[PDB]
Amino acid sequence: AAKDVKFGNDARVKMLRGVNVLADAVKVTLGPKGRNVVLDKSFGAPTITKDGVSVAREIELEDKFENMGAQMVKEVASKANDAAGDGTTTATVLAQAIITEGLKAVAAGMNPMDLKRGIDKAVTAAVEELKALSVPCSDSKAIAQVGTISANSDETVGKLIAEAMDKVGKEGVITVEDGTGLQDELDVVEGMQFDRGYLSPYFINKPETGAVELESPFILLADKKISNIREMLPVLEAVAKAGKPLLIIAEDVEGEALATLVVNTMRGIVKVAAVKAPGFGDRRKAMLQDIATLTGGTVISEEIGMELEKATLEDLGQAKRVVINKDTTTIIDGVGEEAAIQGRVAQIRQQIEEATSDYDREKLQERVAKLAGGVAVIKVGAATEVEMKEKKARVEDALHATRAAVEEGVVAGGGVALIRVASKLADLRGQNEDQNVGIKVALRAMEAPLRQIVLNCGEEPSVVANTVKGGDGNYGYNAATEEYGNMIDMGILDPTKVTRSALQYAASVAGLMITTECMVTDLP
Amino acid sequence: AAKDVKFGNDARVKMLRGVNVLADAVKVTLGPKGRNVVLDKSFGAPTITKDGVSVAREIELEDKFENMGAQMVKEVASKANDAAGDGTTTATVLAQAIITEGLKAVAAGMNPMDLKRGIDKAVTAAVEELKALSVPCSDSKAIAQVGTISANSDETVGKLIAEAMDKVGKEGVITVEDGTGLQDELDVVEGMQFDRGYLSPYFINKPETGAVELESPFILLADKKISNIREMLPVLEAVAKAGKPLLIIAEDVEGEALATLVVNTMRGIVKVAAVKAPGFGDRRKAMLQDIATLTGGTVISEEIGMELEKATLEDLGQAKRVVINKDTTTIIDGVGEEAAIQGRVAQIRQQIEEATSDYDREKLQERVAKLAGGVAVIKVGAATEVEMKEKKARVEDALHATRAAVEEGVVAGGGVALIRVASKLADLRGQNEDQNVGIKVALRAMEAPLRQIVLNCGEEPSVVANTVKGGDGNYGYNAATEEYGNMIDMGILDPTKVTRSALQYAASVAGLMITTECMVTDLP
Amino acid sequence: AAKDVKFGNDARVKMLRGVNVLADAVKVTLGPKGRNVVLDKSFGAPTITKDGVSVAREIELEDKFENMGAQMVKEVASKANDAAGDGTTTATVLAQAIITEGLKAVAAGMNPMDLKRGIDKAVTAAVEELKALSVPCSDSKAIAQVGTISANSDETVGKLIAEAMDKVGKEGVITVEDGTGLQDELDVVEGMQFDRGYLSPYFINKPETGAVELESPFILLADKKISNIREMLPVLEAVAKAGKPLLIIAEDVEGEALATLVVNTMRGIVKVAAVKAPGFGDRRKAMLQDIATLTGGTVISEEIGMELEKATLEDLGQAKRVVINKDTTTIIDGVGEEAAIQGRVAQIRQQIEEATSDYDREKLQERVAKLAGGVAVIKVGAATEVEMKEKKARVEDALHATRAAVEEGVVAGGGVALIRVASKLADLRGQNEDQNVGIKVALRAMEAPLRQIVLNCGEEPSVVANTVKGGDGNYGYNAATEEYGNMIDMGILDPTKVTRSALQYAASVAGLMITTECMVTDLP
Amino acid sequence: VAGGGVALIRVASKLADLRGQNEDQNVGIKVALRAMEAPLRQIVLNCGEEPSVVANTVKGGDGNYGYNAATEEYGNMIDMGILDPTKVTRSALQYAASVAGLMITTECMVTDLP
Ligand SMILES: NCc1ccc(S(=O)(=O)Nc2ccc(-c3nc4cc(NS(=O)(=O)c5ccc(Cl)s5)ccc4o3)cc2)cc1
Ligand SMILES: NCc1ccc(S(=O)(=O)Nc2ccc(-c3nc4cc(NS(=O)(=O)c5ccc(Cl)s5)ccc4o3)cc2)cc1
Repeated sequence: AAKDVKFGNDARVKMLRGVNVLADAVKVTLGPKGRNVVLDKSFGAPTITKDGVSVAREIELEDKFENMGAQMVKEVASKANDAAGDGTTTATVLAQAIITEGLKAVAAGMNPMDLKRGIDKAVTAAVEELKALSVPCSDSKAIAQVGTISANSDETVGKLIAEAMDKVGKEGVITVEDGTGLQDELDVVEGMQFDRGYLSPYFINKPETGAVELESPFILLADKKISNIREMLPVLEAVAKAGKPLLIIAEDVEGEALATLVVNTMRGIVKVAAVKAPGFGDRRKAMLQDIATLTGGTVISEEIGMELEKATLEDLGQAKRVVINKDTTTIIDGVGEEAAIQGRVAQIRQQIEEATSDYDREKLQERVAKLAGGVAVIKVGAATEVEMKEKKARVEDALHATRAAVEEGVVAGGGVALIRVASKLADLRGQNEDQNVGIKVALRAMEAPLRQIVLNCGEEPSVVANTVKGGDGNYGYNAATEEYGNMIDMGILDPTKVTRSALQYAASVAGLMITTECMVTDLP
Repeated sequence: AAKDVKFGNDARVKMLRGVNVLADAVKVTLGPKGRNVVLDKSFGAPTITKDGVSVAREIELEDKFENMGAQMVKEVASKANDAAGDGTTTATVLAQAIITEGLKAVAAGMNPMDLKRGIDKAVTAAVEELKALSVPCSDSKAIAQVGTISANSDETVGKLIAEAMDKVGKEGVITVEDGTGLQDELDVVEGMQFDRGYLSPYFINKPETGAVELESPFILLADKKISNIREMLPVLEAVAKAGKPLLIIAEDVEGEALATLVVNTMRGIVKVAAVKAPGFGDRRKAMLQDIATLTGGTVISEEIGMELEKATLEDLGQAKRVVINKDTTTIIDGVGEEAAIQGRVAQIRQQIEEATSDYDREKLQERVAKLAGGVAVIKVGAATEVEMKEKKARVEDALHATRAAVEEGVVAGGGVALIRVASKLADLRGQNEDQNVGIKVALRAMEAPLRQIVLNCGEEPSVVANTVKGGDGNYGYNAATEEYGNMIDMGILDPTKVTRSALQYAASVAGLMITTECMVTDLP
Repeated sequence: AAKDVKFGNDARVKMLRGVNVLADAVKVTLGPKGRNVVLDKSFGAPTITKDGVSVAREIELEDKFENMGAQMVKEVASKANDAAGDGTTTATVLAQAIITEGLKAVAAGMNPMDLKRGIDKAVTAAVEELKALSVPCSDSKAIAQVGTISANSDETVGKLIAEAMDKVGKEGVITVEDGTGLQDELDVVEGMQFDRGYLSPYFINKPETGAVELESPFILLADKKISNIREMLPVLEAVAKAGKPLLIIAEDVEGEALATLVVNTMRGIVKVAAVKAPGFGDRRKAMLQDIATLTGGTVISEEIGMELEKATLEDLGQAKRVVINKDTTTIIDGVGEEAAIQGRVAQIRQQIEEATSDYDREKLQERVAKLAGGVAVIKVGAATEVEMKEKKARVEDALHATRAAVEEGVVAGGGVALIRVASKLADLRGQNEDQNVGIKVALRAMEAPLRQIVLNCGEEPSVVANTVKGGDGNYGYNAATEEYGNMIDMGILDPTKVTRSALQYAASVAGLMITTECMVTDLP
Repeated sequence: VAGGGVALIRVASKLADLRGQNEDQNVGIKVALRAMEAPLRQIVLNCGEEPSVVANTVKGGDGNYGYNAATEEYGNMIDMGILDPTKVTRSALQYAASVAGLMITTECMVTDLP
């Protein structure tokens, strides 16, 4: 296929056009008073959304160079959201600002590598300042407070989140499932969660939020790397006859008779999901055996001669539900026997006591934690159905916010933290002049979120930015109530993880954007 | 007429294109290894020149806005040559470089006024450094050395210049005229010079150097403003029947009936020039009476009732030769009586000794100096006419260079003083960031002369610039012979006045042209 | 007017196209087998010629920049013909070849100044080789042989030339004029010649060779510069009533009221030409007084108070005929008295014998030689008028060739001396690589004349060039009869002056043309 | 051998006196020598500095003295740890020469029309 190649200024201006289109699409949905974006679905009536990621998903330009310029920003900005729970729009706005300023500097003719180094230095210093400004949130009162604030000031959601955290532990696994009535329920069911996302994104279930759920699935434990379909056929027929979902944790499902075929051909015949075996080597085998004990299944290992051709439905495991997202995978509640699971935990604890190096100690401690800890499940309930679904949505939003807060603390939101750290990092200087200009670019681009929020509200960005910068500490501006004060007290806060991740990822996007020299793409 | 108006960056880019065209045309002649420029002439064979002044004069562009830029740069750059005798090309190159960098910065979104202030501050500091670095040239031996250096190591020219300066004084009047044989001549004759240029540029005589010469002219002195042609017609007829040239020294010539008629109607029938009387008020009358005494004429004044129509040839003054240029008029050798001039000088000295204020003493003393100083005229001799004219041109160039040197000392030539003062000001700072950007712009375009000179030589400008900046003092790179060392020792030197004037005028052009926002012109 | 400016390779290619057009037009007439060139004339039938001078004169191109290239080549090439009497086509061919190769080398990325220096060094070495290779022509027999060779082996022309040079001296003045019958005549008459050409090219008389002739003219001698037409009006009326031509010898004629009027207004009513007086200073006055003594006129001088308006026909001088060309004016036969001329010559010889310096002795001796040498005039006789004019043209061409030969000897013709000196310099080296490339460019274009001559004959230029280079000394190739041998014996020879002048002028054109960077011209 | 293109610049500097039979061979030698400076010039340009000054400074040195593009410092490249096997440089030089020789002496080019 013939390629189209561009160098120098043309490549950078095409990239800038793409990033500008994407940012102008997503920046208008930022802030408590964001505008609306009319997303179009060819089926019927259009979709009105104030959500940033929903808008960013559809954006795909015509021109190939601009399309790539938008795609890189969208990709490396989605990491902030899927690693912190929010910040896609903030990361995109920061990336747009840094990219446009750096590209103008490069067009002015200054060493791009020095600019990238200066931007990285400024971002590192800003991250340190954000760590300095964080307000710790570990007590149950603070946990409940953040839970309420995230879920539109609903005390019941905060109470439920606090109860779940004190039951399963601050580092434990919490999942919110459906409910049966007005009352909400909480229970610690036995389960585990390992960080292996879906193989193919087309495995996505009905939820469009990058999630897959399988009610009463089948767990197949193939420790070896599976590539052929013929020895799958007995298990496929058994699972089809049973009708329950089928989840295959395995060493790796390759681009062979599996994966590719399972995506399209099994798209709507038997519901399935694909995840890799957690760990590697002996760790992978141990994970396989623990999952077999948990889900009541048997490990089909070729090392002792057992062959996936003969895999009875009894060898298959099953649980109440399994949730597979982009990176993690949780088993809610398997059908394993509590006595057998307890015995396995006991023997692994013995292995802990007779461990040799600290590495073995910590890995086996993780084993016993995942085994014995279990999974706490919140059963959100309400009066009507729609009330139920809306409250459930509020619940997982609050859960993600609370997890981020208890991880890295909480800082004033609404873009005030970035403006504060940018104001305090005024004396930062680099070796050469280009590094200094890069520091200036990063510092000025840290003001984009607050300015865009104020502009979305319809006020004058400059006056509000000056007033907020003139203050100190957590003093900022409430875009909702158009008043000034300590953003923490008045209920406008943000987890430190979200802001730090957004800033760092935007810096990475800008660094990769500025130092580019050539783009190769297929011609129209 | 309907106008065409442009705002913002459109005017900036048109301006930049015009200045780029003019500077690209001019700067290729810079340095001892300057290239050739072919200028079209409709009379036949083209003219091949290495003179930047002619190339700048011939430049005129089609597009009106680019023509604005070129004309403004040309007009303000020619002032450096007029004031110092050299430095048009250097001023043009400096202006182009500062202007390009400033326009790029302005397009990058910086306050133009702060940029202009920073450029002005940097230029002022560089001027102070240049004044600190200059080597004085006061003794006769240094004067002769500078004359020889400016005259391509011709010891005879330096000896002649030194003798003339010793005879007439360092601030006296020295004129170069045609000799009558092989041996050179030097003598002092009665005359005076006042800083009043020609009224109309269309008065230019045979020489292309911007000067006029009248051989044995008649001098008319009228303290009254003259605007209609009726009152001096008998004087014009008398001077026409005489056949000798006529010079107008009036209070002012208004373009109602004189300037138009004298310029257009008179285009070969006679040879007439008009200049304004020096000074104003009673000082103007004193100057006119002194001129009349020196030239043997009489003052036509309305106060005494003397009327122009009755002025005869007796009232007209006579001189051997008069030279008028852009901003200076000199009388070489009048026909006045020695006794009358001496008596008037004694009377003015008596007025000096009975003066009562410093201002009166200063003006009367400079009047006496002008009257009694005389004019030292140099006659150039050679074997044949062609070498005669070449030596005359060399002598006048060396005289201008020596006058500048004795006025303000000498520095290292070849655009090395500018790079020295640029190196010495690496730590300059301004009020804010924009002033710092302006200072950096200023101390990055002062290397343009040396880089252009090296580029004309075919070498690598960056290597030579780094090597020169590595050294200290007058150490530089001799472009003529491709070697390093002390310029003052090799005989490469420029007067401090020419470098300072070029830098200041280029800074003025850049300041006026960066802060330009709107441009108005006639339609194409 | 709005100008059009081109930089870099654009000017180079436009200039190359113009030079290529002119050289392709001219070079096809080179050699004894030159082709024909048809020049259109609006009066009727076209003109078919084999003369390169006419073709070069008629060439003018549409595009302005190509016109620059052609005009500069034509200008600097015609100087060779003016100085030596022949060699315009050879200079044009050499210039075209050197310029083509040099522009190719420059486009290959080489320092143009180094290329120019190498070309100049190679040309200097070749000039030394040519001076070493020349065969002297001093004795009368050699003079006659060269005259016959230049006059198509006409022994009568050679005998006449030898007799003329014997009678008047090798450095005397010889003129060819019309005879009165069949037998040729030769006599010595009083006259003088000074190197002052016509002031305006529009003074050209009937002949197309660039000269003017006045039959029994009147000579006006005015040491004063003339710029207006009033004061010699009575002289003009007197000369118009007389009806004989009038010749102007003044210090300088300015284009204010004479040159414009004398050229445009005078276009057939009278016949007048104007030339500058020889010398400058007191030497100019001596020249004028000698001319007045020789022609019987009187000097109109302002120093003695003599004024032009009172100059009668008695003051005017008279001669039999005067010839003026581009850079020489000669008086053939004045009407001055023999006794007065002899007395003045004796007085000047007395001044010589009482002279005190070498310069004075030299100038006075050349004055005496000019005054007392006389002019030897040759009258051409033939059976009919047409053969008469053809023989006169042959005689003047042979006279020019013989003068060049006796000035600087003779070498082998047919462009073989150039190939000899090119072969002898195969081991020339420069300072750096670019200078060596310059040498190679120079010593590859000196074969262009011989290759073009052979190509015009229809043979193979490479074979003949190799065969000639294989020989040594004066051995060469005869294009007329297609044979080899010592061409000095075979009757093909050229004066060393014409070859040296063509080489040097072509080198000058190439040097000015390689180092050209910017070009300015009016819009189309 | 010293890496970072310093070995090629060093051998090109050493081979200044190389000469051929005719003039075209000499020009080919000059072309090859000038081309062996491309790696260092391109590396310096990628770093953002001025290629000419660094190239002149490295060529003026001797032995393994070169330019460390990572730390923007001069000295012995072997000691700082900027190394390159002789095979990697020799094979690249020879193969580039082969491509240039095959592509210079080409005269005709036949391909299917668009
Ligand atoms: N060492 C290479 C080199 C080359 C040339 C020169 S030069 O002095 O000849 N010319 C020159 C040209 C442009 C600049 C420049 N500074 C910029 C800054 C920003 N950041 S920004 O947040 O909008 C912003 C910052 C401050 C504001 Cl006010 S707005 C964006 C674009 C900029 O362009 C600077 C200098 C100097 C140095
Ligand atoms: N025997 C055939 C023949 C034909 C014509 C003539 S000719 O003397 O009439 N004209 C003529 C024209 C071009 C060249 C020439 N030398 C070159 C060299 C380089 N190498 S390069 O590393 O860039 C480089 C080397 C030095 C630099 Cl400085 S840059 C690249 C292009 C070059 O073009 C030479 C001569 C002479 C000989």
